[PDB]
Amino acid sequence: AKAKTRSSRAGLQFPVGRVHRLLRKGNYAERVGAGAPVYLAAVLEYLTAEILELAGNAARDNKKTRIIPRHLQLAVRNDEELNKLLGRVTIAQGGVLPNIQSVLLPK
Amino acid sequence: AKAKTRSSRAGLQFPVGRVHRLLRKGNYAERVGAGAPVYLAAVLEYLTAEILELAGNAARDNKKTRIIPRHLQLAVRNDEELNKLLGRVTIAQGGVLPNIQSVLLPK
Amino acid sequence: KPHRYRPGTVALREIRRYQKSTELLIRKLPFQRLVREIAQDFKTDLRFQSSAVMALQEASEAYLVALFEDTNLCAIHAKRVTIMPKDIQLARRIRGER
Amino acid sequence: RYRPGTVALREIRRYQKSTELLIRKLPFQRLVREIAQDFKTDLRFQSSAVMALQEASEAYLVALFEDTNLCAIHAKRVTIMPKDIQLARRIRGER
Amino acid sequence: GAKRHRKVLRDNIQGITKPAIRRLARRGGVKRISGLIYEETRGVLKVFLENVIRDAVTYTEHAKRKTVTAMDVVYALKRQGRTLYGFG
Amino acid sequence: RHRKVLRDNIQGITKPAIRRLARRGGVKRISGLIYEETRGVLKVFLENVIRDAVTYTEHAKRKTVTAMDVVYALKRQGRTLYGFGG
Amino acid sequence: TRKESYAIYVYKVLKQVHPDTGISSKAMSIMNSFVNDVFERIAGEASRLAHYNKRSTITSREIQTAVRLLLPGELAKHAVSEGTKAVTKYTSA
Amino acid sequence: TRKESYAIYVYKVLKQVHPDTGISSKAMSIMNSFVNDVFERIAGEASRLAHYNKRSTITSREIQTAVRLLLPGELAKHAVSEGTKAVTKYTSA
Amino acid sequence: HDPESNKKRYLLKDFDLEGTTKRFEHLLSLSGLFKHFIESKAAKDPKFRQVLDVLIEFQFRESPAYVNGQLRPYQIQGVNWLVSLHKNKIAGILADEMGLGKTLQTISFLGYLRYIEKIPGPFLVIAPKSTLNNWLREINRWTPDVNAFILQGDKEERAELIQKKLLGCDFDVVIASYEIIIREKSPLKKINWEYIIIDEAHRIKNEESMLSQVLREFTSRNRLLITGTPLQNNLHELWALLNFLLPDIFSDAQDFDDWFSSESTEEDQDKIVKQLHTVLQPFLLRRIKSDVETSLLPKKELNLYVGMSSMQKKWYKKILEKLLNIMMQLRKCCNHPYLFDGAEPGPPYTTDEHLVYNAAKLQVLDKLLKKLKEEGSRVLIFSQMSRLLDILEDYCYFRNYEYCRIDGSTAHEDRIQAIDDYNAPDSKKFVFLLTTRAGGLGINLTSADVVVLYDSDWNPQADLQAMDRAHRIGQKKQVKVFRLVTDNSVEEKILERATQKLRLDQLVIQQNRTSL
DNA sequence: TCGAGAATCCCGGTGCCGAGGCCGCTCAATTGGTCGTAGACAGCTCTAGCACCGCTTAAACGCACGTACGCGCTGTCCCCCGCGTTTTAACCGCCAAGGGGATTACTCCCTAGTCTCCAGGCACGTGTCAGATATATACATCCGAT
DNA sequence: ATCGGATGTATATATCTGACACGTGCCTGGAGACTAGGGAGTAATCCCCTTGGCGGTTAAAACGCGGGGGACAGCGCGTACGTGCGTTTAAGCGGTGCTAGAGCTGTCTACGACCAATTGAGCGGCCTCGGCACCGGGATTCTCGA
Ligand SMILES: Nc1ncnc2c1ncn2[C@@H]1O[C@H](COP(=O)(O)OP(=O)(O)O)[C@@H](O)[C@H]1O
Ligand SMILES: [Mg+2]
Repeated sequence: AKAKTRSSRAGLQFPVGRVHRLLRKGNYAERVGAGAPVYLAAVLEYLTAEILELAGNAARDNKKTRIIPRHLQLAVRNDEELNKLLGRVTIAQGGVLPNIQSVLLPK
Repeated sequence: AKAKTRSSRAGLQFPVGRVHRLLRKGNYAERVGAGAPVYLAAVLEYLTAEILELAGNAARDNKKTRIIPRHLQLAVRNDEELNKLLGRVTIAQGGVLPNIQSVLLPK
Repeated sequence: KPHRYRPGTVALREIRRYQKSTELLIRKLPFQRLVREIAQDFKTDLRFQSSAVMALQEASEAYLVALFEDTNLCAIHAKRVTIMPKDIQLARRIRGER
Repeated sequence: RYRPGTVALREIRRYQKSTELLIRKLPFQRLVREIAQDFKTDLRFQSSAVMALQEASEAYLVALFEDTNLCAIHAKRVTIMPKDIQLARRIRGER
Repeated sequence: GAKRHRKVLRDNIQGITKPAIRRLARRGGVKRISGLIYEETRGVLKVFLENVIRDAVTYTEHAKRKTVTAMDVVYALKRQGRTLYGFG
Repeated sequence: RHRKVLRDNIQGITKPAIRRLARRGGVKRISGLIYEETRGVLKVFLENVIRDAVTYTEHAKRKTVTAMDVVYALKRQGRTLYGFGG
Repeated sequence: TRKESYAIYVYKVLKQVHPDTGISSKAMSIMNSFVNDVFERIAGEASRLAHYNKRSTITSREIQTAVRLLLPGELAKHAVSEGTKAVTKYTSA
Repeated sequence: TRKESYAIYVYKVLKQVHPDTGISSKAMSIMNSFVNDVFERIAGEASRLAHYNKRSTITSREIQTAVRLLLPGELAKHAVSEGTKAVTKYTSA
Repeated sequence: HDPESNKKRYLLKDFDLEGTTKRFEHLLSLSGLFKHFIESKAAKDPKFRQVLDVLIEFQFRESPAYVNGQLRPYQIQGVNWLVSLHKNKIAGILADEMGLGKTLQTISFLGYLRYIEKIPGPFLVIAPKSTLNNWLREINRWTPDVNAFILQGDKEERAELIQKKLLGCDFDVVIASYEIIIREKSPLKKINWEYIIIDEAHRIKNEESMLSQVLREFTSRNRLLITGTPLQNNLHELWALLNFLLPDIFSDAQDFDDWFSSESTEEDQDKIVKQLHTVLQPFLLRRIKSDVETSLLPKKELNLYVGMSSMQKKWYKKILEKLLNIMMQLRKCCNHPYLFDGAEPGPPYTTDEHLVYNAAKLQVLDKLLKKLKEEGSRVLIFSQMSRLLDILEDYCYFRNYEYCRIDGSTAHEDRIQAIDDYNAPDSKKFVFLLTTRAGGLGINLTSADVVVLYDSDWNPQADLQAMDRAHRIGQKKQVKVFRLVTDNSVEEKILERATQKLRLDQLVIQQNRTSL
């Protein structure tokens, strides 16, 4: 009668039991199905990996090991899908993309 | 005994019982208090009375005895705080405020 | 010689007669045809309702009128009275759409 | 002696590459807790709250200045004027 | 001959006539319209329409229906942040 | 608290600070009238956000404004901020 | 096939503001949509506000704070006064 | 006391997409807030969808539709593929 | 008489039992089943039972003297029947075949009304737009001493005519089209309308038609309908005709439907149609087209049961199995597979024999055109689809024959020019393309002799009218109908339904005129 | 510059259709009673926010000088508006027959919620060490005047 | 077109400090029975959709043309900015002390959940009669060329 986690059953890294509890206690619906936590945890893990790979690539380009909010901001703003997803979001200690209008540069 | 509607007991026109039922069924919280439906019905009544008074003023200005979406739009957009409350809202069969830029006028 | 109106005095009259009516300014059937053409590129074998198409047309024309107002302000800011595609592009980019 | 524009471009490149806050901390904190006294008397502020306020304010101002610059360019200038800020806010819907 | 290849039916986006863009422009309050405005307007109109219709079709697919409804269109507009009063 | 309440602290948002913000925004040349306009817009933004945050913290029956209240106010206004909880 | 709406209630409110004035069907639908939208905004804000403080009940305090957060400026104090008036009258009767 | 977080899991994903790098505390807090924000957005859309369709339950179908409705294009389709893969693997076990 | 004097009789300056009593008194002289409608809508309609509870012969022998020219004896009988119809406070339907002459009879009867009992108008005449001039010409020719106007043109011209003559009451006949009646009812709702005449009453079939509703709002002393073929498909349509005639009697559609159509009695047969003959004998008059005409010889109608082609079979099976949202797709495939997009081989397109054998019908079609072409005959293809008629046009190009096409999109001047050139003396015009339900009745293709109904229609009346484009008065050599049917397909179904409709019409109406 | 000439507003008349009562019924409010259990209030505690204070030194302020850029003026095309044909497509009214989605109404199963236990995964507290600053220093490279 | 300066840009080296690994408790997620009600499957049903064709009105839409005025470009100029140098001044930092008040724990009670009966409120259906849309025509106003 050994207990193995739902995350291990589904082959994920994010917690399925915690997602289930959050869905149940978040006042979203009267009832919560069994596959909804698994689907939502898989989606969250995919999105985390997608953003975090780009952040790691930016950090390597900057010749750094540990990633920082600047690298997170660079990844998000350079990738167009992520830039559209996090359009109305400001990142603490992030910054701006290097961008100068062509008219301002000297002739 | 004899029934007395909570709307009448609170001196309102809006349905306190229906507001209470919607508040319980809307998956907003586990429990709802006793005075919350009364407060919400009072607020809704005040807002609808305000907008209807402005709309009726506009309709009487246009020498008509029915409120139409044109009068609703013309009353909403002519009040600064009502317009701020409904900034992102569009009224079907409404229109625009008569407005011509001063530069465009003949010399 | 027949009399003629100076350029602009009929544009202003149209402006003040269109900022006073409420009806829809795009024809009904062409808009319905465009809507069905666009819709059949997401999933084939759909159908619409008249009320759905009317709501979509209402939202659409509201969007374009609200865009043309900001386009007019951009053109006036540029010391002009003629609206050009630069003005639409600026109004859309500042607004956040693209 | 450099010519007008060179130092400005160098400053643009410097500040578009850094990450820190460009406003001094105590002056902004004083402004925040003076504005706050108009809504409730004898308030206290978490340092984290003040820092979050400062970063949100700075992000808002930078995003506003970008649109102001584009408005200035659209009128064939390189100088930003108050009419540009007013136009940007009006178009964005804030005004 | 070869009439079995009837026509092209030029374009439903071209169905949005230059007088129609001019009328919308007048309601917006513009005086003079450049000749190139009528293509940018069609482009932005098509972009907006696809953005709304995608979400409306998503809603009606989830509901397992086959008819887009005014409620679906209203929900899509609300999701995009363009609340519409008058259709439910 | 009772700490000799002050005025005209909007002048603490100084001209070089506004210039640095403009430079990060990518502005090369700046007219001299822009500083008062910037002060006004900053004051309006801060007034709105602080009003919402104080409303939250007063509903919670507290006397300390917290980063969580500020974050909730920003999200309420539509300017989600990452990095202070939530 | 029954379908509820605030039509009779909005009409009752209208008949005491402008005693001799009608309203068309489209304006009625717009007012119904407006009431539904405002109800949804206030209820959602109250729900979030109760969730932040780890409460489980929505009460008049959450509703009042929600209307203060949502309604703009001077439009909020009149709504708050009306709500408190109604609550006191109901709890005294 | 005992505030929950997604750190321990974000780290597990990070040390399989780049098993050489690290992550700072501010970056980890940003990642945690991002995960919470996306969770809230998806769950709210799913609850609204269930309420629209008169359903009383939230299931993988609503989750998939909310994902397809909130994410743009390639992200949406890849996330849908990952979710369906995980659900099928879970059920076949 | 005088416009101002006649204003006192035209304009309406202001339970009609007054004429209803005489109507019922004369009508109940026949079988007692006539009163069943009233005994129903007396419990249903109490106000109409107040007449049931309580309870001049002018043969007009010779052709009218007041009309120009001579008038045919059968038309004399018809106009005398109209006179008898008038002097009973009842209304009927004249249903002589197309080309037999009905406008002459109607205007002679109007001359009777004006010159024997002295009521100079008002008279409303409703007809299809193409016929108006062909009404005015007879108005001016047979009885010249009468004023009439077509009430046509743009809004301004029609308003000018209204003000000048209509409100001024300077008319006797106000001939107007179907669309004008709907367009201008308020100016036209108050003339008190002695009679309202409707040529080609096929249009007034659906009681929900805007024309029907508008016509019910008019106030007229008595009505009259002219139509070549009543009861096209159903029996309820004949009920609607009668209801428009006399709403006093035929006010119960369900009664008549459940009486014969909605419920056919489980007896052997023919009792209910005997009662129908009794009921409609005093109301509707129709004569045999060939009763007095000789001339036109009868048609040699034939069926060509064609099979199917391999590609046609493939496409038909593909349609049967389950982008296409109708059963008509089967009728397209059974007709010609090229109508579908992609059936044509290759983005490069040709016109060689690769279409003739690919379509089942068109093979035998080509054989028949050839066989007739080396015999000296001309063809009048009447397909049901304009889109397919393009395919047949391309095929005719390949075979190098001569078009003459009139579809529904052909301008009126082009239509009349095509009719002129084809019907002209000897000319290089072999085939004549045409869509069945096109052109109305203003086509006189009497030069040719062979017609091929390429498809079949749901109601036989459309095909019969199409076949009358060559079987009318005129052509006097031969007629060869060559309708094409493909077996083991929906075409058999539509043919069977058309046959049953034609049999119903035959039994109901085509037994009356034998007695007439 | 005043007198055409056109467009718009303002009066009567129709007329028609939808707003606004009126009625029946049925189904959610309402009332009364019972029962957990959230939150309200007291009390404690220990953390972090506030208030001074001294020192350093970078940033802000004030002022000069001198370009370059914003603004006004003047021509010149060209392109867009106003107006008169003329062409066509939207918009009604129709036909002919299907059948296909949307919507109740009902039955039943199977999948959620609800309990009771009980291990084990995650949060917290601690203790390194190596990644990222924080100085210096030589080199490359733009920039502005020659 | 070449030199002389000023400004990053790599390249080494010391220093922290704050990620990262490890150990310890406990609260929460998993296992297992039991149950009921949500939702899925079936079936009537029925009204509105579909496709292909027809006929007629009537405004809009498309096109052509003239000509005016507005955009665009070029030129001058005179401020109003930028750049740089001294001179203060206030932020930033480190340190300390105090206390308000966030945050946690315990009790218990008032108040919301739940359920059974009862019944008025509100919703669907039906009908009718005024409010508003439409149409002359007359008067008034506004523009444009003398
Ligand atoms: N003297 C005449 N006597 C009888 N009929 C005539 C005389 N003169 C002409 N006609 C025919 O009467 C016909 C009227 O029939 P028509 O115009 O085809 O309409 P319908 O087919 O409805 O009767 C004309 O075609 C014309 O040839
Ligand atoms: Mg005829």
